[PDB]
Amino acid sequence: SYVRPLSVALGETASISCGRQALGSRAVQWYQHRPGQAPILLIYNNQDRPSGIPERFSGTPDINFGTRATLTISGVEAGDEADYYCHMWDSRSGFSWSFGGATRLTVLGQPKAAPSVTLFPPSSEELQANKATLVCLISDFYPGAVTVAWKADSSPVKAGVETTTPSKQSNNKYAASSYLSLTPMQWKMHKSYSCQVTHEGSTVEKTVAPT
Amino acid sequence: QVQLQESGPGLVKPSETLSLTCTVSGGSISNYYWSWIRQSPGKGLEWIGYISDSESTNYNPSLKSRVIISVDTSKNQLSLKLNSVTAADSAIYYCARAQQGKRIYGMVSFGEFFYYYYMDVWGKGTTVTVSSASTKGPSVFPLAPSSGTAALGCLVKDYFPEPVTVSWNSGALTSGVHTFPAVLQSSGLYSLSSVVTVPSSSLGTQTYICNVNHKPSNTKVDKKVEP
Amino acid sequence: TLQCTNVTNRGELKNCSFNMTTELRDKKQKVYSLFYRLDVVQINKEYRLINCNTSACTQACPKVSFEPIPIHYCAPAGFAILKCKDKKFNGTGPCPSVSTVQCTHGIKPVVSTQLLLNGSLAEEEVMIRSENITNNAKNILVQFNTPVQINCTRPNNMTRKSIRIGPGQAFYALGDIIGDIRQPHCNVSKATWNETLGKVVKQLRKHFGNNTIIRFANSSGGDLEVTTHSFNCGGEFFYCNTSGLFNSTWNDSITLPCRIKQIINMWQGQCMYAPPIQGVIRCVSNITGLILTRDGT
Amino acid sequence: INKEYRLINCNTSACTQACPKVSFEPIPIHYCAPAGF
Ligand SMILES: *[C@@H]1O[C@H](CO)[C@@H](O[C@@H]2O[C@H](CO)[C@@H](O[C@@H]3O[C@H](CO[C@H]4O[C@H](CO[C@H]5O[C@H](CO)[C@@H](O)[C@H](O)[C@@H]5O[C@H]5O[C@H](CO)[C@@H](O)[C@H](O)[C@@H]5O)[C@@H](O)[C@H](O[C@H]5O[C@H](CO)[C@@H](O)[C@H](O)[C@@H]5O)[C@@H]4O)[C@@H](O)[C@H](O[C@H]4O[C@H](CO)[C@@H](O)[C@H](O)[C@@H]4O[C@H]4O[C@H](CO)[C@@H](O)[C@H](O)[C@@H]4O[C@H]4O[C@H](CO)[C@@H](O)[C@H](O)[C@@H]4O)[C@@H]3O)[C@H](O)[C@H]2NC(C)=O)[C@H](O)[C@H]1NC(C)=O
Ligand SMILES: *[C@@H]1O[C@H](CO)[C@@H](O[C@@H]2O[C@H](CO)[C@@H](O[C@@H]3O[C@H](CO[C@H]4O[C@H](CO)[C@@H](O)[C@H](O)[C@@H]4O)[C@@H](O)[C@H](O[C@H]4O[C@H](CO)[C@@H](O)[C@H](O)[C@@H]4O)[C@@H]3O)[C@H](O)[C@H]2NC(C)=O)[C@H](O)[C@H]1NC(C)=O
Ligand SMILES: *[C@@H]1O[C@H](CO)[C@@H](O[C@@H]2O[C@H](CO)[C@@H](O[C@@H]3O[C@H](CO)[C@@H](O)[C@H](O[C@H]4O[C@H](CO)[C@@H](O)[C@H](O)[C@@H]4O)[C@@H]3O)[C@H](O)[C@H]2NC(C)=O)[C@H](O)[C@H]1NC(C)=O
Ligand SMILES: *[C@@H]1O[C@H](CO)[C@@H](O[C@@H]2O[C@H](CO)[C@@H](O[C@@H]3O[C@H](CO[C@H]4O[C@H](CO)[C@@H](O)[C@H](O)[C@@H]4O)[C@@H](O)[C@H](O)[C@@H]3O)[C@H](O)[C@H]2NC(C)=O)[C@H](O)[C@H]1NC(C)=O
Ligand SMILES: *[C@@H]1O[C@H](CO)[C@@H](O[C@@H]2O[C@H](CO)[C@@H](O)[C@H](O)[C@H]2NC(C)=O)[C@H](O)[C@H]1NC(C)=O
Ligand SMILES: *[C@@H]1O[C@H](CO)[C@@H](O[C@@H]2O[C@H](CO)[C@@H](O)[C@H](O)[C@H]2NC(C)=O)[C@H](O)[C@H]1NC(C)=O
Ligand SMILES: *[C@@H]1O[C@H](CO)[C@@H](O[C@@H]2O[C@H](CO)[C@@H](O)[C@H](O)[C@H]2NC(C)=O)[C@H](O)[C@H]1NC(C)=O
Ligand SMILES: *[C@@H]1O[C@H](CO)[C@@H](O[C@@H]2O[C@H](CO)[C@@H](O)[C@H](O)[C@H]2NC(C)=O)[C@H](O)[C@H]1NC(C)=O
Ligand SMILES: *[C@@H]1O[C@H](CO)[C@@H](O[C@@H]2O[C@H](CO)[C@@H](O)[C@H](O)[C@H]2NC(C)=O)[C@H](O)[C@H]1NC(C)=O
Ligand SMILES: *[C@@H]1O[C@H](CO)[C@@H](O[C@@H]2O[C@H](CO)[C@@H](O)[C@H](O)[C@H]2NC(C)=O)[C@H](O)[C@H]1NC(C)=O
Ligand SMILES: *[C@@H]1O[C@H](CO)[C@@H](O)[C@H](O)[C@H]1NC(C)=O
Ligand SMILES: *[C@@H]1O[C@H](CO)[C@@H](O)[C@H](O)[C@H]1NC(C)=O
Ligand SMILES: *[C@@H]1O[C@H](CO)[C@@H](O)[C@H](O)[C@H]1NC(C)=O
Ligand SMILES: *[C@@H]1O[C@H](CO)[C@@H](O)[C@H](O)[C@H]1NC(C)=O
Repeated sequence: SYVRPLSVALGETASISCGRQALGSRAVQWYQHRPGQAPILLIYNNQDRPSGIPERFSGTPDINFGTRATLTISGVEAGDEADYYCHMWDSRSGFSWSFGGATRLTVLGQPKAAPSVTLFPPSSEELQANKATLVCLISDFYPGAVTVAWKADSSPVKAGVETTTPSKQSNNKYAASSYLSLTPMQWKMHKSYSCQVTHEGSTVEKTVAPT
Repeated sequence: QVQLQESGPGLVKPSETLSLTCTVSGGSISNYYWSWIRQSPGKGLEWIGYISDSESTNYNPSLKSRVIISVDTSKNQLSLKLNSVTAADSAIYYCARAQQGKRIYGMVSFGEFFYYYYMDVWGKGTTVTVSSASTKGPSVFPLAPSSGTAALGCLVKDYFPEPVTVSWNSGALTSGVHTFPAVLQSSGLYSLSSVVTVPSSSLGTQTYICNVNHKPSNTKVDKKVEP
Repeated sequence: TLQCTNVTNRGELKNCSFNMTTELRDKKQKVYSLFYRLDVVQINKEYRLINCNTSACTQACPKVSFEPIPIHYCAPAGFAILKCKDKKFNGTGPCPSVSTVQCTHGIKPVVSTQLLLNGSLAEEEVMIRSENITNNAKNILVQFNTPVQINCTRPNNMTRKSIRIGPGQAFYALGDIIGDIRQPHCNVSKATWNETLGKVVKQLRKHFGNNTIIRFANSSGGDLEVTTHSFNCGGEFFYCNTSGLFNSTWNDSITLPCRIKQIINMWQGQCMYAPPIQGVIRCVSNITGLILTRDGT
Repeated sequence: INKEYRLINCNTSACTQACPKVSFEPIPIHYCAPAGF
């Protein structure tokens, strides 16, 4: 299943049209699915909601035929960013085995927050295990996209670094790890190791030395 | 009310039976419909099949010739057995209660209705990865701070497959905790890093231990953190 | 030769595509249209229109109306028409109260079957007629005194599609079904039909006995136009199974499942293709008479 | 059509060729009233 992009501003009204309009009398379901999480039944009948869904989630009933099914989100929050599916049942088409396509709502105009970089030196036990690891932890940044550079003393590293793609947090900010794997001797033969995290327009540095 | 919780091997070899189960709570197993839903990375929600309060079978033609959805009413338990798995079967498998709706438009006597199904309560999801690679336990390494507010955590090196569950002081330390998503290294093993922000004044009269669990390896390890 | 499939959904009306002449005699067109199964038959999927082995069909002009209009019959100069103002006058005999008229009243030529629709009621009591009532092969014309309401509808929202099949020759085809597929039917109040069937059995005892049982059954079989209440509703010809009306031995809503035809012959010969009516069809009528037939407890 | 041509009437109506024996010549016509008019 492919994804349809959508962009509403914070506090506005979202109008998510169904990608598969009905041919007869319909019974449309709306599921809110955040990736890697449990889907949320927003609206099950054409217009009915379950217990625990805000009034600001509305779905169009079919009183007269011809009105296409749409999901309306009034007063959109940042937490309303998710996948939205249109489970279309109607009297003409068969059994709705497949859910909708995918409308991924991305809310514009959120507060920009700078990351919180924290670099840890290699552990004592793993250095005793003949393997070193620099762990540069980045969190609480928006918009979720950072570039990570590693400096050995003053030379760029690039070789032997893995970096996490910015996942989302419960506070609607983003987080990403960045592991630099060093040999225990390479870690001791250098003076300092820096982690450069350039978020949006600026870079932040966190350095660590073997002492 | 009703809640659900899935549980599975977490890792199944290619061309094998992917057994699974789901125990419901606060609800009777024999008076509702039950749906299985999986979701792979890059793919959308896929409806596996469903079983009725009459225990009737009906599967997605997509899979059809591989699924079998059983249910045992002695407990509140219902299973799911996909076989002949391939790489494309890696997904989070969800367990939701389907409720039957009957949409009438014309005359009920002339059969001018149709039946739809909506899932109102879901399970949390069980990750299942398929690969010939063997299981693997992690190896936690401490991450010590160095001085108002400071931070410390645990480095969960080289494990397979996803995921691992990180607790702090068996569940007591739950404020300020921040567990980061994993990293699939080119060696084929994930690595995770958890970290807690803590008032540095407590770093002397307060002990901190992280609780790491990785189910596919039957491992439960702990480690202290101190300067 | 028609290439027909069902309509997605119980397999009633078909979806047929066929090569067809155009306005240019050397150009063909692959066009499609819907035909109720009562208008097509198979070959051995390949179908053919029902009339093609009997006679050609003439499509009705989509401007003429099938609406019955009150017609008055008049006698020429030197002649006269005599009315019978006897409010309890069975068909034959000597009418004691006679009046002369230049013309009859407004007669609506309602083509109907089994159930006389929109007609003239009877005063006082519900009469019954027939000739030799002891002869069972003589249809009994019963005429109600109070009307029983009947409501018919074709609920499918149909589309009309003009197919240019020649210079000026345009066959109006059946496009597709907009919205729900449903079943055309008719309604009668089971209460009003109960009290009206009770009135008919009243006068039936005056000729057959105060003790004998009076059974009602459905048609004996035969043609589609005689077995079912066939009439016209908004331009399309219905064929309603009346088995739910004559099923008695002596809020409500009795429903009659009706079919729909487009190729009707009528009386004889030569046939007519009624063009499809667009939109949702529903008509409200009074059933005022009846045409019964005793078997011969 | 898009050389290929077609007669102008073929999308509106068929045409009847005039009989090559009838004349289009106007003839003096006299209109008369019936008896009593
Ligand atoms: C000739 O004779 C014929 C034979 O007699 C005759 O045929 C009749 O034709 C008419 C029309 O052609 C038919 O009318 C239709 O009826 C449908 C069914 O309606 C019944 O059922 C529903 C649902 O019942 C469930 O829910 C209620 C509560 O909601 C419960 O109380 C029930 O117990 C039941 O729940 C159990 O059962 C379910 C199985 O069905 C289980 O799944 C469930 O788990 C439970 O166990 C009731 O709501 C209806 O009640 C209404 O009628 C009562 C009178 O009894 C009134 O008090 C009041 O008005 C009630 O509203 C009824 O009992 C209808 O679905 C249908 O109307 C919908 O469809 C059309 C077209 O599709 C829409 O345009 C229309 O707007 C309706 O859509 C609404 O509902 C759908 C489905 O919920 C929504 O998806 C949609 O969004 C829309 O909601 C909107 O409007 C709602 C109000 O309607 C509102 O609540 C919403 O908030 C929203 O605004 C249509 O009316 C009739 O069935 C035929 N008769 C028979 C016997 O079949 C013919 O008419 C005669 N005349 C002719 C031909 O001229
Ligand atoms: C009776 O039977 C006739 C056939 O004899 C039916 O008529 C056909 O109906 C089908 C739909 O059921 C029509 O198919 C649709 O065609 C649309 C036209 O797009 C064409 O042209 C573009 C160029 O602009 C091409 O790029 C495109 O590929 C098509 O060739 C399409 O828009 C439709 O696409 C849909 O399906 C695809 C694949 O599933 C989806 O990915 C799309 O998103 C979209 O949803 C569709 O292909 C067909 O054209 C009709 N034929 C004729 C001759 O009209 C009647 O509908 C049927 N009636 C009844 C009542 O049964
Ligand atoms: C049966 O199906 C046919 C279609 O196959 C359907 O006809 C449709 O009716 C609607 C009206 O309900 C038409 O919509 C209108 O279209 C005109 C232009 O053609 C617009 O100007 C209209 O604008 C306004 O008008 C509405 C009032 O009618 C307003 O309430 C509304 O706010 C609109 O903005 C309107 O869009 C539609 O064009 C036709 N379609 C066709 C193909 O003719 C018919 O209603 C169906 N009947 C039943 C009983 O289901
Ligand atoms: C028995 O007699 C009945 C009464 O004469 C017949 O009912 C008539 O049926 C025809 C066709 O089914 C209807 O004509 C239709 O008219 C509507 C639009 O009409 C509406 O708008 C006009 C405004 O001009 C208004 O005057 C009307 O009252 C309606 O509000 C359209 O769908 C079509 O154009 C079509 O012509 C008659 O309206 C209808 N009359 C009544 C009083 O209901 C019935 O068909 C007869 N049955 C038989 C078997 O003969
Ligand atoms: C339309 O639907 C009807 C009923 O679903 C089909 O009827 C079947 O026809 C086949 C002939 O090939 C018979 O063998 C079956 O016994 C019929 N089934 C029933 C229930 O009567 C019909 O074939 C369909 N028409 C098309 C063109 O698909
Ligand atoms: C025209 O074809 C129809 C086919 O429907 C013929 O009617 C059927 O004839 C067979 C015998 O060959 C009967 O068993 C069927 O009961 C008839 N069905 C119907 C609906 O009439 C009809 O006889 C043919 N007419 C001519 C003149 O050949
Ligand atoms: C209508 O009423 C007349 C009399 O009012 C009936 O006429 C009688 O018919 C019987 C035969 O059934 C004759 O033996 C009588 O001689 C007739 N009487 C008269 C005065 O002519 C007539 O039968 C009634 N019609 C029906 C159909 O019952
Ligand atoms: C169907 O029902 C009645 C038949 O009596 C007709 O409606 C009545 O018509 C008479 C005659 O014009 C009026 O005096 C009444 O006031 C009418 N009653 C009502 C409630 O309107 C109606 O016209 C009949 N329809 C037919 C015969 O097509
Ligand atoms: C046939 O249809 C007519 C019109 O839809 C019905 O008459 C309606 O009856 C209701 C209930 O008594 C009234 O509220 C409406 O005002 C009536 N409409 C009109 C136009 O008079 C009638 O009841 C139906 N009869 C049957 C047997 O279905
Ligand atoms: C028949 O075809 C003629 C083509 O000449 C149509 O007439 C032209 O129609 C176009 C629009 O499609 C106009 O722009 C031209 O000005 C028209 N020309 C003339 C000479 O009329 C005509 O409309 C067609 N008729 C039908 C019923 O389709
Ligand atoms: C129309 O004629 C062609 C001739 O090759 C044939 O292939 C096609 O099937 C015909 N179309 C229909 C609907 O029969
Ligand atoms: C009516 O028919 C019967 C036979 O069915 C016959 O005996 C009788 O004479 C007939 N009556 C009249 C008046 O013709
Ligand atoms: C008449 O009724 C009998 C039995 O109720 C049924 O088998 C038969 O098909 C019916 N015929 C018609 C024309 O309704
Ligand atoms: C009429 O309906 C009855 C039952 O309602 C059914 O048995 C009979 O076969 C029907 N007649 C026809 C001709 O379909």
